[PDB]
Amino acid sequence: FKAERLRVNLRLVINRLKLLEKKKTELAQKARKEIADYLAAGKDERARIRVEHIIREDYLVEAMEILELYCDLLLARFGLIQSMKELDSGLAESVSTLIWAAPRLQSEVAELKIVADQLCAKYSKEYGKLCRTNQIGTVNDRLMHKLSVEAPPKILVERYLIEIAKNYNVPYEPDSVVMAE
Amino acid sequence: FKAERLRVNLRLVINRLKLLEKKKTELAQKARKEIADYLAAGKDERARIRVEHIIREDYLVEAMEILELYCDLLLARFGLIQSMKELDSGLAESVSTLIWAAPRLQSEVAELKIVADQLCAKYSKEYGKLCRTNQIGTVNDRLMHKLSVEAPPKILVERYLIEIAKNYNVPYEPDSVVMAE
Repeated sequence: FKAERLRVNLRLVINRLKLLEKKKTELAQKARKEIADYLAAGKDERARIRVEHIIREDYLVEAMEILELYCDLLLARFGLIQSMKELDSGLAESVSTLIWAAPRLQSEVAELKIVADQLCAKYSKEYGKLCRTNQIGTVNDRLMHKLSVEAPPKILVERYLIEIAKNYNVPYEPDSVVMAE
Repeated sequence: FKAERLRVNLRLVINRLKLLEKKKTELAQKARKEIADYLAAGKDERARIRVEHIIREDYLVEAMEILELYCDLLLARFGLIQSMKELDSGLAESVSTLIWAAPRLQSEVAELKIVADQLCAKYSKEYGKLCRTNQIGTVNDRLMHKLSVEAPPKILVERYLIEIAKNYNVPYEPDSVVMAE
């Protein structure tokens, strides 16, 4: 385990997350316009897939915001990392989430895997790849939900479509079966 | 939706309606003289068509007067448009009629279509081209009658011919079938 390596990788992860959330917000605007165009036509069951894409990306942007927050938290309390040998309570959440989410966002942010390494190679109490996955039952549940790979609720998709239609001056008749239940 | 655009288009519509009603009154005088000349001869069933033209134009001039009134009303209560988000009762009639009559008089007055746009793009409660046509059941009935595209009543045509003949010193024998029923 190297400390300065972890510091540099944390700063890089922060910068990368900033860039990614910016450009993802922009792409989300453009793809929302695309969904509005799709709704202009009679194609409806396809706009639901497109808006699934959109809300997945939005969950992802929120999760990246949370991860940037946690990385900056670790970077603000780095000396408290170097001094102690076991992490305190103030850093349990950050370390846990940054180790749990690394394989999730490993493709988007590469440096995050190095951060996970330095945070797994520094600890031995329930640590190590195997024990690091075993002791991952203390991560932020909200971030787990944002990065949860699951079909979003249908009613949520209908609400997303209703709002986009209402904004882009396009008519849309929600599926009452899901819109009312 | 742009406010100053709506203001300017309303002023332009007012001016255009003034010019149009003036010149239409003049043309109506001249065409009434033409109908008198037609009645001087034995041609009668043709003077009825000409006077149909005339009374259509007169309905149109009255409708343009009403529309000028409503545009000026909106222009006098423009701040009340900008402040609220939903139109009040004092402006329901003006907005409704100016949205309903725009496609009717779109050829005569072009700016009226822009006014209709700004008044449809500002509202969402039963608004939008489709919902704007659906919620058009609150317009001034009188203006609807003036701009009603229908064969005028025959007795009314006979009365118009009787008056024109009596004024231009020409004999005319009304159709008793319609003149008495």
